[PDB]
Amino acid sequence: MVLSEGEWQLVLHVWAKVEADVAGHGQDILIRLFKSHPETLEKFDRFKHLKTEAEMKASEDLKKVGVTALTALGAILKKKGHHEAELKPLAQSHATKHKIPIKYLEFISEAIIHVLHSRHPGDFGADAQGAMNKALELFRKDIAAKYKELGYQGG
Ligand code: HEM
Repeated sequence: MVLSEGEWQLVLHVWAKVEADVAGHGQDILIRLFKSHPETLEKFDRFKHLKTEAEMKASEDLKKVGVTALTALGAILKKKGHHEAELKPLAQSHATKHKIPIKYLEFISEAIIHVLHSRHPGDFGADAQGAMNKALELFRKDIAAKYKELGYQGG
């Protein structure tokens, strides 16, 4: 739903490339996020002593956090918009425990697009980038609605 079937197919085609190395994609996305938007690192209490890129890549904790997150995103993308049951818990934790504003979900979406293009340019051209942006926009719109239902504006 929402995106066309062709758009979902582009999203899931590049996602299959992510699934060849979920850990490495997760590390690179977090490192890109922290470099581009340094305020985001303050949300990760156990990462503040990781001062260099190589320390971040060596951290098993960071790698596991990234795989957990990308696993949840991949499960959501595979629902092709039919994701209320998957978004509800994610909104509860990110609104009420981790305290993540919707803007930070924009920042990580930028980092996702950047890493996917860096690693898979032949499988992530303009049409696929547009499809993935629409899929992440839908994710962000729906999770922002769930934030409000819980009493959080996410601003
Ligand atoms: C695509 C967007 C995201 C997805 C799919 C995602 C998914 C997840 C999942 C599945 C977890 C583990 C369970 C939980 O506590 O909810 C998690 C934990 C966490 N997320 Fe996210 N997340 C996203 C974006 C973000 C962003 C942008 C930030 C901060 C800037 C963030 C901060 C955290 C933190 C601090 C934790 C706790 C990690 C731990 O202590 O192990 N998340 N995330």
